[PDB]
Amino acid sequence: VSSILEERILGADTSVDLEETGRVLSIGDGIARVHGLRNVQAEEMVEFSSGLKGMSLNLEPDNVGVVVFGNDKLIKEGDIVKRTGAIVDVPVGEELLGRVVDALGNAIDGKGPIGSKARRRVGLKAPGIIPRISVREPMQTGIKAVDSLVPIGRGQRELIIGDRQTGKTSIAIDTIINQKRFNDGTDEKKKLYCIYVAIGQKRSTVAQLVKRLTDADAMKYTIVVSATASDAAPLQYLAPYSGCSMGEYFRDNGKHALIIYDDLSKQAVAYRQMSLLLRRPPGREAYPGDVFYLHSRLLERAAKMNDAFGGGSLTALPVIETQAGDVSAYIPTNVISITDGQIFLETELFYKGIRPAINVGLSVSRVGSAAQTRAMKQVAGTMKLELAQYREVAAFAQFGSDLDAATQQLLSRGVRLTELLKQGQYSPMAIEEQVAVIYAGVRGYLDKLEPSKITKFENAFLSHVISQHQTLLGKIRTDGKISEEADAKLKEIVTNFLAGFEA
Amino acid sequence: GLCGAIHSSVAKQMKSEAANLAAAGKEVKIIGVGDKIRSILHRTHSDQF
Amino acid sequence: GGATGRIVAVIGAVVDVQFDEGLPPILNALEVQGRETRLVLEVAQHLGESTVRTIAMDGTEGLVRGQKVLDSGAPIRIPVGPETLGRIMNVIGEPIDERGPIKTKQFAAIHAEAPEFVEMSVEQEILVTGIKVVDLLAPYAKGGKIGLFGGAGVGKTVLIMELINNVAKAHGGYSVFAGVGERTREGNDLYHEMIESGVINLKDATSKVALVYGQMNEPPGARARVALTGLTVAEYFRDQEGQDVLLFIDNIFRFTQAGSEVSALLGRIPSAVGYQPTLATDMGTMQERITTTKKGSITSVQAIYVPADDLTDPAPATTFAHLDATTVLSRAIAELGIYPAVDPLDSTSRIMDPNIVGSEHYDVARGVQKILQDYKSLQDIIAILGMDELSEEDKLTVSRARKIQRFLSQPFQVAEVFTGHLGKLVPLKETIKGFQQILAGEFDHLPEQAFYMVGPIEEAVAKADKLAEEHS
Ligand SMILES: Nc1ncnc2c1ncn2[C@@H]1O[C@H](COP(=O)(O)OP(=O)(O)O)[C@@H](O)[C@H]1O
Ligand SMILES: Nc1ncnc2c1ncn2[C@@H]1O[C@H](COP(=O)(O)OP(=O)(O)O)[C@@H](O)[C@H]1O
Ligand SMILES: [Mg+2]
Repeated sequence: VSSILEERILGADTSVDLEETGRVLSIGDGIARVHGLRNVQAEEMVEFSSGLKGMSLNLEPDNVGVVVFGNDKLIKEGDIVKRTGAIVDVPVGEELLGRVVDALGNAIDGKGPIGSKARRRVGLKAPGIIPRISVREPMQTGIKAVDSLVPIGRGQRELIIGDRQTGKTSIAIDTIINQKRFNDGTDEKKKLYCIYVAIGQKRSTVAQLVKRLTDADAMKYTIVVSATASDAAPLQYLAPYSGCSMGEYFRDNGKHALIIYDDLSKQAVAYRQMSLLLRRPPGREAYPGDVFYLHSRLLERAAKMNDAFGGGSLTALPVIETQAGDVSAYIPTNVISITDGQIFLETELFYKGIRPAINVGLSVSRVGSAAQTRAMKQVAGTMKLELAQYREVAAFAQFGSDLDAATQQLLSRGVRLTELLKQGQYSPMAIEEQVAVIYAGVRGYLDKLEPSKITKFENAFLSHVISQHQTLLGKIRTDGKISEEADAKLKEIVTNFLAGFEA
Repeated sequence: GLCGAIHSSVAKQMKSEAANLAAAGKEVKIIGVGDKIRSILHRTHSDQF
Repeated sequence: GGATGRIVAVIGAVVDVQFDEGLPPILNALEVQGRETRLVLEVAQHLGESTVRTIAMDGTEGLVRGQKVLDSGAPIRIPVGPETLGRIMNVIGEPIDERGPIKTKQFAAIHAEAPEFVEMSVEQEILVTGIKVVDLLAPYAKGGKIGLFGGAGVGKTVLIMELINNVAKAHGGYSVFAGVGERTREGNDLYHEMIESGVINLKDATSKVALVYGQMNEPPGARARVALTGLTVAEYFRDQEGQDVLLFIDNIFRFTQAGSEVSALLGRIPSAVGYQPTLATDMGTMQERITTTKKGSITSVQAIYVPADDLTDPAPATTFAHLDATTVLSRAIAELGIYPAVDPLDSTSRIMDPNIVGSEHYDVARGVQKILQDYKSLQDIIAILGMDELSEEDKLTVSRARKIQRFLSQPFQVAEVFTGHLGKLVPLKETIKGFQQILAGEFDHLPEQAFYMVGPIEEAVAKADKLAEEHS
């Protein structure tokens, strides 16, 4: 009470000062033509007298198009618009961790104010060719399919593209839930601070998302940034730049950070609304020209930093939905063109039975084997080549073109590895169990074993290896490579377990 | 194959006579021609062909 | 209080009203005088000096240029309270059932803000609606938004009437039906059905459902504000009474389409296919207000037309984004004869999770979807060649798939005029048991004609036995 009194009466300066303003013309639909600001700078946070920010774009000789950060009822024609004096900025700290933060800095979750220290400009320039260095660290997701065919690098951007309702947000949350075991460990290089920018979603999906992360105890890497549907179109526009600025703070301090841009097409459609209300000419699908420049800034804010610049990395993974699987639409071609890694879900495998539904050969990671551990590189290259062989031989021998022993070998190993890559929702596993199970799948011992029985093989095999083989998995994950004694030991343990599986 | 419901009817008649010759007959060791007859008989009487 | 301004330009809804001294803020309700019925306009954009660009809700006929308009100075205040149950109103708040005015005490405004992130319910109890395809593949969420997509003549309205006649009996919570841009024939039939079924009561104050109708005869400004009307009625019954309300909004594409018509008149640049640029955020605010909160529960079933069966159209696409349980009431499965023609692949629900619905329901549902996806690939092969190119595995999958796909269909209570069967209310455990038996393959001898319009699986066994006996 009394502390509230004294903070209210000491905190506000009430330091009046002469200040540039300008009256307001047409306040249309969140856009306001403001006459008068002859010294406003382009893309600047400006302030409507009812207490609400707007961002000044589209500086014209008549007037400035300020697009508002919120509701439109609270603005009339003829009121003042005060210049704040600086570009729109995001308050970033490490005390911002584990707290849902509305798109500017405003933590709307009911857990007090944010204890920020480091304000940061949000429209910053990304690093050049010298401050960047290449991908080195293996960004693991816990998904067997991602970490064994399209592995991520700490230092990298990699799409999650699909159609609606396929498992893309679920892949992003598997990626989040994996990294708990690296945060609570010892190495700072393993530890994770991630930023989940939910663009244009609904508030109950973000609420149940925070429920899943709190129940999975995720709230020390995580920073959830919600610009939901009821938020204004510039809050949905500006939210992934805010998450990028928080990720750039962690990166330039030297902590391995990532950002999941969930539903990045909602940023594209909110910026389409903004351009068509500020009367810019429409381009293709009524999206304007610089949507590629928009996502190109947003996604080239991330690669590994130099060893003299802290060594912190950023992993941008944006989630994008197509419509009817049309990859040739404007926003998917732009966002595939800017990124390099991309994970393709076609959906017919989701209804066919593999989970997560990576339908695959469209998906590629350009950094490839450089972003794997040494064991997963030693095991899972022949798996990718075998899956390529399997897909093409099944595609022409759909009807039984020619079946020698080689073709039934290819279909057998392909179907068995297809049921290897199935994995339940919200259950990420570490890298050493993945090396163990893809060793049990690729290096023999599963080729003639009745493909419906692969899932019980998975369950009993993980139970076996977590039961009496924890120190050997410690040897595998800490030694890096899977050594030759560990190789023959995995051979012996999978043979013993094949006996105990036909027991 | 690629010829309709031929081998379906042949396999139906063959396994019907096999089930009729399962009771009170024992040696139902069989001979067959073509790939399609053994291909429709890899499962039910894969021993007896 | 009010401010008298002058109409100077008229297009439909879009009426440019000149204010020189008393210009009102955006989203206001200002009445045109000199009229038979009160012509409430809604202030949006101030464009020039004086220029409030209003949207006009009723008969634009007779609007002379330079006509006096009284600005009341508020958003569209309508009656709410327990005095609106069993009482029809339209978007101004006016009672259109000719029983008298609303005798309520307080007014609630049509325009409001969404509930914040600070207080949001995150619990998910399964709503079992007695329908096999719903309770198997996309089960509903008691306290989440439910959407019935589909084209024209696909059975959305019949499925809504099943949902009222099945779930609305259970919820003692006050229901709210909002008809937006649909047939006035259906609102009439629904009103007399609510009278006869005892859901409303014209002689007592113990009725259960409120009604708002902004049917398709209305000008676009009216139809752009009906979902807001019924939604702020149901939002009163959530907040300041604490009830577990149902919100049956048919057909939210009429809301979005009326927005597109008004915006084509409002002088905004056309977006993609022919809609407005504010399709994501206008529907965003309207859908974010339809939410279950800490203060009370909304279970909102809403029918969402798709134009020309395009699910890639922007309004159905963003409505797929704003939902918790979709149901794609397709048409091609009705060409095959299955009613409702619910595409179950493209229908999902957020609540299907083995840590929620149990392992048995999840395994049966994912097996059914697996068999139907394999059947879709095999029906490509069948449509070219024929069924004499498949192996034993493929033919058992095709046969089990046709058995399942016929067994998804059931006869409803409200659609007993079209079919012959009575209304089948299938419980949950019988749905799991029936589809589990058909999936495990204990019915490799019944015909597929015995699973059509059946209900429980014992009715399928009995229909096959009666078919064999009438062939005997
Ligand atoms: N590994 C998995 N196992 C089982 N189900 C999964 C898996 N991954 C995703 N899913 C399914 O995906 C759905 C969630 O999809 P989501 O990621 O929300 O897509 P979108 O964000 O496009 O709506 C859930 O219903 C869930 O059942
Ligand atoms: N369970 C059912 N049994 C038989 N016919 C049905 C069933 N459900 C819907 N229909 C058919 O669908 C039509 C109703 O569709 P409706 O939802 O009124 O169209 P709209 O989607 O344009 O409102 C009816 O003519 C009826 O023949
Ligand atoms: Mg998503």
